[PDB]
Amino acid sequence: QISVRGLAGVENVTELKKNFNRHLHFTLVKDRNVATPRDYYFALAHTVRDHLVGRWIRTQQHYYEKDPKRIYYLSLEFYMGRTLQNTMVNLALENACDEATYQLGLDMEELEEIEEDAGLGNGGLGRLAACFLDSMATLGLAAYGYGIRYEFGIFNQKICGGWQMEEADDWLRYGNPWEKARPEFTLPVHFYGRVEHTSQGAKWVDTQVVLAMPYDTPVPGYRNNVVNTMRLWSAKAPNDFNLGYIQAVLDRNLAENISRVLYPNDNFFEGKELRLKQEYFVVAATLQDIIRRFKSSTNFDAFPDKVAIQLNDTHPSLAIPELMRVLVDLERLDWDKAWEVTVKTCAYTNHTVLPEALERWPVHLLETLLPRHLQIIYEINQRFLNRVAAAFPGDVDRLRRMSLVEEGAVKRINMAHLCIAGSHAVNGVARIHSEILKKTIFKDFYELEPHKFQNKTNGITPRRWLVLCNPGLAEIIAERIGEEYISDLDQLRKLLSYVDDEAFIRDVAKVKQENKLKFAAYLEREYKVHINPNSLFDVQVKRIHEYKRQLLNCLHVITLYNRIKKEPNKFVVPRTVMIGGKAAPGYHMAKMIIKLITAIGDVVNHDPVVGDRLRVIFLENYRVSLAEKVIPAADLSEQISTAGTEASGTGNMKFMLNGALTIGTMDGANVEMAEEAGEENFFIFGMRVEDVDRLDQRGYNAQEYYDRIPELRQIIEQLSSGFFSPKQPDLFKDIVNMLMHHDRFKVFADYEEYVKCQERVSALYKNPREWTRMVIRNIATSGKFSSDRTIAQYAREIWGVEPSRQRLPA
Amino acid sequence: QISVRGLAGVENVTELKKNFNRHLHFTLVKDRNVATPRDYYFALAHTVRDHLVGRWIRTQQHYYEKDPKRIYYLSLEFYMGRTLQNTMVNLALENACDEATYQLGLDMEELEEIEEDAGLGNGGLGRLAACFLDSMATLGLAAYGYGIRYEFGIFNQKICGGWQMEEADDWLRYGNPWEKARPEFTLPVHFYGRVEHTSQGAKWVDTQVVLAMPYDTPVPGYRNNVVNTMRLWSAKAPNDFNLGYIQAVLDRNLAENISRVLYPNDNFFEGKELRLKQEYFVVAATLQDIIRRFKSSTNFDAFPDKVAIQLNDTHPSLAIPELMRVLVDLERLDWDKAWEVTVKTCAYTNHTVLPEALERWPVHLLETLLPRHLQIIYEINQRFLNRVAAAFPGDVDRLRRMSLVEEGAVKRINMAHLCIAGSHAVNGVARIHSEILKKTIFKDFYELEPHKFQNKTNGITPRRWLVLCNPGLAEIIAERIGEEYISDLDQLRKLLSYVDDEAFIRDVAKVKQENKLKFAAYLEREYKVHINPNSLFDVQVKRIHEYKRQLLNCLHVITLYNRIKKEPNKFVVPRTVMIGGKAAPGYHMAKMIIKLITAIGDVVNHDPVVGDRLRVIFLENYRVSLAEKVIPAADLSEQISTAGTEASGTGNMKFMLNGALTIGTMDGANVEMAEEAGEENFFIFGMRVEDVDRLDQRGYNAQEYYDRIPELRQIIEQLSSGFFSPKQPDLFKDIVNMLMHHDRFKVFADYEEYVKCQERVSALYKNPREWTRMVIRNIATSGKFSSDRTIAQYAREIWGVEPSRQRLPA
Ligand SMILES: C#Cc1cn([C@@H]2O[C@H](CO)[C@@H](O)[C@H](O)[C@H]2O)c(=O)[nH]c1=O
Ligand SMILES: C#Cc1cn([C@@H]2O[C@H](CO)[C@@H](O)[C@H](O)[C@H]2O)c(=O)[nH]c1=O
Repeated sequence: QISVRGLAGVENVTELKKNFNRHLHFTLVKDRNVATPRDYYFALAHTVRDHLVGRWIRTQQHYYEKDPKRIYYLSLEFYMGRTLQNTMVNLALENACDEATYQLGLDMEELEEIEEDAGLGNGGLGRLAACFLDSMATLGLAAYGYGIRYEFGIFNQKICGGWQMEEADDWLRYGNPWEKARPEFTLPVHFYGRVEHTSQGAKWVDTQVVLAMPYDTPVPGYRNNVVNTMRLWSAKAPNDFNLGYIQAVLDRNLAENISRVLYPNDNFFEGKELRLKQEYFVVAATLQDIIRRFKSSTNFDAFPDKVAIQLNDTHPSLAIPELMRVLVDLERLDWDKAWEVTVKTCAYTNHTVLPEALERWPVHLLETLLPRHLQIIYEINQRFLNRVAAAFPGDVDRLRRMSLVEEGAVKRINMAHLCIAGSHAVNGVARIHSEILKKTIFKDFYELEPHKFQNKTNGITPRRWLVLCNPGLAEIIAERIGEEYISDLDQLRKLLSYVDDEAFIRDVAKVKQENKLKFAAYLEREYKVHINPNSLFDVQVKRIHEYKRQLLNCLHVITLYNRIKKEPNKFVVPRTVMIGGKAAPGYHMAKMIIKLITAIGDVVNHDPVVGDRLRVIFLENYRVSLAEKVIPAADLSEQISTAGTEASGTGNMKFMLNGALTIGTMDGANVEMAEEAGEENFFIFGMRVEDVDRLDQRGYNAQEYYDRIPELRQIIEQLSSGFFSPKQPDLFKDIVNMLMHHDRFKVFADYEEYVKCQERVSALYKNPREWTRMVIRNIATSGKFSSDRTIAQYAREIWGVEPSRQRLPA
Repeated sequence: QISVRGLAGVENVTELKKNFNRHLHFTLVKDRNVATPRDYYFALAHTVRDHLVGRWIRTQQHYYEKDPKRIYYLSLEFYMGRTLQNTMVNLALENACDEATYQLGLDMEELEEIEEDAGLGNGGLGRLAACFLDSMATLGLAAYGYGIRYEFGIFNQKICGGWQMEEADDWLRYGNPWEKARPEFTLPVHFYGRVEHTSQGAKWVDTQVVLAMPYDTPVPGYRNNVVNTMRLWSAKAPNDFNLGYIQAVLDRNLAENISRVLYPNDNFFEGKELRLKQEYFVVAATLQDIIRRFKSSTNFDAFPDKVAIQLNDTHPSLAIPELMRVLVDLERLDWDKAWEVTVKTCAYTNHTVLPEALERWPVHLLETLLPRHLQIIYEINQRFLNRVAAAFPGDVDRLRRMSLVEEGAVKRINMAHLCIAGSHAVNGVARIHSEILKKTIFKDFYELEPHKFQNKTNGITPRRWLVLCNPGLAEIIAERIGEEYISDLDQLRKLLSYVDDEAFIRDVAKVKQENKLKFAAYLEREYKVHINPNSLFDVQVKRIHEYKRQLLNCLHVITLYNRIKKEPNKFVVPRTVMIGGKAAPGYHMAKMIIKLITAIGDVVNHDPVVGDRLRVIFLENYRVSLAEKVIPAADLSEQISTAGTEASGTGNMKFMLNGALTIGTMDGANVEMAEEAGEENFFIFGMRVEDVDRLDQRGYNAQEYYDRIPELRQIIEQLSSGFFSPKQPDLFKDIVNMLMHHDRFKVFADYEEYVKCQERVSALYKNPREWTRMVIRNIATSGKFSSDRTIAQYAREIWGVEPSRQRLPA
């Protein structure tokens, strides 16, 4: 039907239909009289999976003949979402499958909705690892993602009486057609034990053993016939485990618990033993697999020429002392040579400067769990601090700031300091975030080794985040400029010549309106919720966290409502304010923010005086597949973190690519986006990083703002006196207290500029044609934010390998 | 190659090869350069499985159109062994697969050895359920076996320093190609809670819920295109389970533990809570599935016309009060009508008279776990005892003997009494065992309801237990009489006309010698063990239990050794004495017996004076696939339980069918076997049941035998003084003590007749031609012991349905 969806050849369509019927019979053991839509989903998934396999085997065979340098991306998170449509997109099968299933009397979109998300991540750091895998495959790199196959991913969020409830995300319940278990490549991982010193060096003994069993999932490049591997480890007890006979068998659960469940905190460190086991487990299994693959290519000098390991934040930072352990204890390399190899192999990406998000593990934990790694870490530390001492003689304070060991209450290991010492490259994830690292938290390290520090601004894949979720837009774009932009997103610049083209203006706006109607209807079907699709769709979707300032958005919504109640018969641009995202289970403030949002909707949505001029909707269970629906439907993207706190953001990029305009602070990647599109085509407001620093030197006093802004004082008194909670007038006193006395994120300080910037958005929205022309200028300069650009810079500037756009043979 | 293995058609062979290559590529995602023999096994299994599926769908469709009465066989055990060769046998695919794999350069026998046994049973009661499923399918009955999918089956037994060690049987580790998960038919099962009485009757509330998820395994009939279903339940937590968030997710293991592991006690009751949960779980899930299937055929009068439920011992006896619960509480039938339906639906098979093997559950357990079922059981009891009182007025002792509630220390429920009250038919499993039930433990019930009591002598399937494991013998038989005997085992009688036929005599003995060489070599390959294949293969294989009297066998072995040491230069018929079987983990006496056996082998096998005239081998890890190898190789079958204690035995039947002669007591089915072949063609010795009773009245005094039999006293002094345990002279004092002071099974009493009967066996073995003619007379009268005969009598005499040998269309 639409051209970017590929060819529906007579031969291909006939083949698909017969393979579909074959899997329904032989794989699912069903016939058409008894098959449910779920059976039909599976028959289609197995049919599409069959097309991957030849390419998968051929790709891994090619890497074996050519022996290129291999890239290993280690992450505790891979937030993959659904796989069926993505695989059709990259194989150019979408129109053929659509034709084939329509001929069998099925609606392929209905079947797509049955697939569970693979929710193996929390938010932007896990989704970044997913876009990156897609980009590495599209650029033909010999790349493997390594992680943990969690049996339960991020929880499903239900809202009850306006509060978040969590329920287990049992995503494997019906099976997962995309993974292949590889029980034959199972590997042991050791925990506890003790260290013995021999004349022959150290030996780690009396350990408990857990087995790591791999499951491989294919990752197709965009039409290049490349299929790389995502290898995820599952924990298994050994068979003589303990071996009541009955209790000994039931206790095998203790081992297997390692891979049971994703820790749901995001941008917040919890120093729990089970989380540390998961970190060491992924690292110990992955490095044996790497060294094995390297040996089947004695001489470890060539290791860094044949291997790169990229650490996704500090979560796999144990790779560094584990590599040393293997090289020194097992392979008997001397320390200095082992260290040289390690540093040249590893690189570290940082994704935060929030102090609560930094991993600092108690020494007593590492001592019991990983006694040999703590000894290695002490030694790394001693030699590193001898280099600091030589470079800055007498600077005893620098010695204590830079140490890997933090002195104090409980001694801890600063995992970020360890990564910087044992990596040849450290990067931040947006230009302002990388500059902040050099000037504040890693300033001492930068002074020591300036050449290690780099920037790699984040990106998103344009396959998932345009072609897949917004085919209407990808299509009016390809009509004018062809299809090559899908893997060369810079070509979108050519659209700047269409900014005054009347046909284009109208098509861009027609596509948005269609996305809006489709999403308005999804809301009613799947949630009985009623919206005006003519309203401006004002959307803030991301994890709930105080730094993201969903609370500033709430204050704006209450101001708009109060203004209406004051002058009811005045005209206002109608809005649908949608806010969604999950809160970590013990992050009390974040759960209270969810409750506030729904409590506002309760008042605002049933006030007859408002009518349909204002609606506040909490979008439940926000996750990758929900992103794919709401993002194409949005007009306005809320990116309103306090300057200096959103390291990059990526949701911001998705919205820009999909024809929403952005209201935001000069934070993270928002700075580079404004610079690409021009500041006149973005709605920037609020303190810059400099302004935040100046307010901190003086002292932030929220009372000052409350005293000087009568619209703000009114909202606070409404919150305090029970206006939004009539049956429990003091429900929101923790929120008021925090805003009044300990707001780390200065919500009041940005309030006036934010409300005034929102009036400018409403003014532009009144003029459809100039709103759309500014939209065009955003889409057209979104090219820099493709993850293919990001990954080509990692390849060239960190990994030392060349991307490639050439097809492997079909 | 051999004719009972079917046709190797050019078309069929070409098809198999291409389907094999297809599964290797698309299913296993491998190519020939990297595939291991395990990959090859799986590609062949998937290829054979594909031939089942059309027949499976067609069979279940046929039962839906025809609506026959359905038979439900409820067992906690299905001891299935391997499936690949069995499926080839019943589909007539064996020679074609053999040809196909040979053409691909593979040895199909080597691939067969890779498959794990499905070890979902302990011994004869679980294996009986497996032979029965095969027979129900071959006779075309609409039959479903229902059980539990244990994640760990019976443990793997290793021997270390002569002691049994147990290790977990992780049989699912590589996946199971034969099962299909059916997550869409998942059902809730309730535990704990409390009972509320309403005006509308009773209600069971505040329960914890566990989900039962079914996995279906196909069960092919012998060349009739029938494929029935074995449906096994797996335990799953619900998703809001509890729902630390992390602890709540990890605690889902508590629910799932129900289906984790098979209880490894056999013929011994352990009253553990987890075992009771497993019993109720299988029963509650199965009956909802039955009632569902019955409704999709309001009027429960026709329920017994459309449903039979067969209870395999008392393990699923909760079916009776669960059926009442459903009918009374949920369907609102009145009690009397519900009771009529129940009794007409259920039938109970007993498999023991050992008091330690009878289930008697503590009331306090049922009270907490299943409060409504205990109330139902009290009510059943009260009404049943009102009928006893009316029939035997004033007989207060009869009232207390017959009650379902046993008074005492802890009140218990006698589950056997409940089964008899709520079933229309009770059967024992061999004629002497059924007579014993009527005369001793169920005598009171028989007097009340004589018409309930029946016999159904056990049998074994001739597909697994002749065609599959002994193709050489099935082939020389089919040459003379054709192939029809495979599903009409009575036809073996025709072989009696070949008893003096010289060609036949020689072929029967050639087949045995070949089985013996093949097994001698298996011992060296897989176990470095060295045997004389010219020796008489004297084999005792079965679970270790005092009633089976592996100890009597040991005494005979020590007597033979002592006789050799006394007259070393005398001629003796050389023997290989093989004993194997598993001991339950806390059955201390049984583990000591294993240690004794290996300790005897240690002495006997390295005494140079013995040479290779005597060898004692402990066969490790005895299980269905090991049975299939040793049984065709045996000359002499040891069936030596104390008269009145082996309810039937089935291993005895396997050996008879495979050309071993039997030495045995007049116990269980041995009585009917001797009667079929003629007593002159069996080696019967020892007390009859009558002799055992007479000795019990007088009092058994083992000292008397020790005092009067100098060969027996010598063995005892050897045991006591440390002859078989030099480094720990008192290792065996518990065994001596038991034999001397508390032998429930009278091992000494049968000792003299046993040793003398063994001299007669050795005398016959000296004359190959008359040994073989007596072999022929055994094989030829083994027909009655086919499970098709057993199942045709259940069908006609209990279930009220007619067997059928007709093919469904291909
Ligand atoms: C440490 C750390 C973390 C960083 N990020 C996100 O990582 C994303 C990809 O770099 C950034 O765009 C975003 O600014 C940042 O908050 C997370 O989503 N979770 C974290 O725990
Ligand atoms: C109760 C009970 C049991 C009975 N049988 C066996 O059940 C077999 C099949 O009926 C009999 O042949 C054999 O004599 C008997 O011991 C078992 O193997 N285990 C038991 O727990």
